[PDB]
Amino acid sequence: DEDIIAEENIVSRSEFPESWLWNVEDLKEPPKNGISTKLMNIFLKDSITTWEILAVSMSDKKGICVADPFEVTVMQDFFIDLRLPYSVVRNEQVEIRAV
Amino acid sequence: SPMYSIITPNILRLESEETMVLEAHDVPVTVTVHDFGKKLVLSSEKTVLTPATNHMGNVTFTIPNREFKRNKFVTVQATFGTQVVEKVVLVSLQSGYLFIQTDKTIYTPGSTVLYRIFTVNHKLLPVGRTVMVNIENPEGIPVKQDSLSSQNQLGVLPLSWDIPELVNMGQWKIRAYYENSPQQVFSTEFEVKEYVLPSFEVIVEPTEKFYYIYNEKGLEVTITARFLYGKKVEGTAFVIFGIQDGEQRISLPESLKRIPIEDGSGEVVLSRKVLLDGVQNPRAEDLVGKSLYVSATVILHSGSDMVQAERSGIPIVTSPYQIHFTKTPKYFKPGMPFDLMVFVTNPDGSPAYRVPVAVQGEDTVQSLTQGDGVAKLSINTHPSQKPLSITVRTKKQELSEAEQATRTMQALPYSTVGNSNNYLHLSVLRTELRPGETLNVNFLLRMDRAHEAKIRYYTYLIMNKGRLLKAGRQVREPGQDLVVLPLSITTDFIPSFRLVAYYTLIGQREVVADSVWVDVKDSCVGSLVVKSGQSEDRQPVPGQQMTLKIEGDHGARVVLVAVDKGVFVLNKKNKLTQSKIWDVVEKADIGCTPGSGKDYAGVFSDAGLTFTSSSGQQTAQRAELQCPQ
Amino acid sequence: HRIHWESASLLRSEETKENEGFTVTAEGKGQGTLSVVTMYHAKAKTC
Amino acid sequence: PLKTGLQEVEVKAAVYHHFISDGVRKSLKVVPEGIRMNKTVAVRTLDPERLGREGVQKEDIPPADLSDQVPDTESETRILLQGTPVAQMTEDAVDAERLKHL
Repeated sequence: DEDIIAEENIVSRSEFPESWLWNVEDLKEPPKNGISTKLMNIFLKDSITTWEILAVSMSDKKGICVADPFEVTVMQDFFIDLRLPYSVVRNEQVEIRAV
Repeated sequence: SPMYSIITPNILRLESEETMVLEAHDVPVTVTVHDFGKKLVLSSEKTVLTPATNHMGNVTFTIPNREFKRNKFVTVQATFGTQVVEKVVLVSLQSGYLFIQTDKTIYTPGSTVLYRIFTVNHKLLPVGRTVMVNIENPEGIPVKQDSLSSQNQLGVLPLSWDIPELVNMGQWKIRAYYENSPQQVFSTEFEVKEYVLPSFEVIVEPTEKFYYIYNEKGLEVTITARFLYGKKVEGTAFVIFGIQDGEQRISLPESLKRIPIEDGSGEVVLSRKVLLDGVQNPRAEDLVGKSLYVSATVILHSGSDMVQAERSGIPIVTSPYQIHFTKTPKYFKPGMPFDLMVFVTNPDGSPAYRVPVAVQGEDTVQSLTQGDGVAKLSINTHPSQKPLSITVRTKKQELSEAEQATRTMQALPYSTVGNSNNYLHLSVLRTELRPGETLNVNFLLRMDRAHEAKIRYYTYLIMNKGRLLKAGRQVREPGQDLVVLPLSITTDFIPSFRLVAYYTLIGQREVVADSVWVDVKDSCVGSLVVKSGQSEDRQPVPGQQMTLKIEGDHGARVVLVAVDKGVFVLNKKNKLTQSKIWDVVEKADIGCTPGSGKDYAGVFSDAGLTFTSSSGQQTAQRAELQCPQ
Repeated sequence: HRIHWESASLLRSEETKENEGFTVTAEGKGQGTLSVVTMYHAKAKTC
Repeated sequence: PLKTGLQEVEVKAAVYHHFISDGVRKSLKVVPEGIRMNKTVAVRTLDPERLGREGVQKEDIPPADLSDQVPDTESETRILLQGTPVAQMTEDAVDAERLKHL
């Protein structure tokens, strides 16, 4: 606004998991040529990477089948990357970097 | 009244449904099952034979019990109104499968492990029984064991474990098995090792999978590195080579190179001189049978990351092809032509494509190969009963004569009585069969040349997944020598089937038979599709929401999991795929020989089938569990 | 605890945060092994 | 670093003349000084009716030394118990390999 943007009123991305959406889903839509369609909504995480989604189906009349991998890309324009070591020794000089 | 015949599967599995084919060649018949001394009675069935139905009994029953705790047998008997025929068969314990899925591949101390177990039976349908699961540390002593039941869940079991904070490192194992039969186990592996997630991926690839020893350009490889979200990378790379022998690795210190990677593209070349000087073998021909591998490391221009990628197993060969005889019948056909099916592959095992084969002995007898790398050939017989040797050699053009693969194979005769000598083989182009298509089984036949006007019909059976899928009956009128069966290929035939046919002739007693092995395309019978139901405007943004669309068969359950793509860079082994499922189900069949045994007993007992006759013209028995070797 | 034939060769572990005297008794019939391992941070007074 | 355990690091950034900004918040570990080693205190065998007094067998475990422990640090003791399957000799009679003269 009237003041140049300082660093007091910005939220920070926090969620950095490695595997999510460990759910189970059921299909009961009325058939249409034997193909039932279900619509689901998902809220993406706060990482900049490529997520891979895999699904496995197991019915009672056909058996078991495995779907194909699906890829979703999350991307921004200007951002920050932080690289940290796994563990740090107490009471010793340490250097970290931000890109 | 003349004869009565029973056709039965070789091995029957408990807690399932089995069949017998009864052929009287207006009579009530009954079948019964007794134990082996005599444990009361197991089951019995009653049926009638009708002349309008060609006297065929498709008798089905379910085999039960808890006393069945070495291997054991069971007796099946059948009385056809007045006469009794019986036979003793073996009973096994393997009664299903077990598949294990884990969300990730590599963990750190303090995290949690989440996995799932799927249970299926022989037909690949959901079942419910009792299972037990153990977790084994690298040494081998179990750490935690548990027992579970999967009733009223349609056959999916989720579980969980929590790694401690002060734990060992390395490889850990999960072993699961049914409670009834502890002889068979199923296993899965994962890793435990501290790490930090990388940021980009590196790919190393050569231009030719093999390595001809007579090239002056050595071996050339290319390096391609890319970020995870799709943009290109810059940096510097160090590459080194090696030599791999049977459990041995030798490093060549003279071959270490530094190259600048710009836009993700680097080139490395290795010459003959360095390879020759690295080893103490001036003779080049001594190097055949030893492999090569290359290792690379990529660093950025900001000094922030470090990634390593390795490709192993570049073979050293002089012939860029290979011949095989894995699926060719071994017993030839006296008089009638003999059909061969060759198999050509690349040195890495990938099937070849559009390469011609031939025979050195004859001329112009050649063909090509479809996408499976299989070529069909035919050859005439002497027909003297002396065994014959055949040779195969590749006849590809635009190549020197000194670089053609070849090999040899031997055949053995067939021991008939009275020289009936009748066979079966389909004269159709062996192509990519697909479900929903049609097949034309062509009975290429040669009866006795004297009085071939007495035979009225034949009998044929289809075998798949170790069970009798269908039994037919096709007739003919005297004076013919070719008949056709227009089979309709359905979805249940996946992944392969075996056709066996026979007929009976009045002598003394005559029975003649043969068998054929056919394969179909492999894919799951159902269909599951996942895609983006969103309008697909642009790339998403963190914290947004989107829509996911699924399509599948009605009344099923879909399980999901999402994993980052940076984990697969660290360790990308032991995943789940449909090819694995088909490999597992295919590897555990009964009849392992392609077919066409030495005689009628040979052909009937080489396809996991048992034939019993009222005149004592039976087949031998087996009491082991796997075919030799 | 109770060690049977079926559950044999199953490592059973317990933890403690202090070092004091113990007292362990065994009854029945068979053979078994017991081990105690104490681990800590030591002083080892650089690339 | 000054204290052991888990620690949190924040970084913020803003852009002039435009309404865009960013901020990251990560975590790392801090561990004490020295090296990690294990000490074996006691290994014993249990076999009643042959080593004890009328079935009941009683033992005793002395305390560990811990002479050179780093100040302000915690140790940890683990007790491992296992059974040994001792399926012994005196097996079946001669197998059915040479029972063909019967």
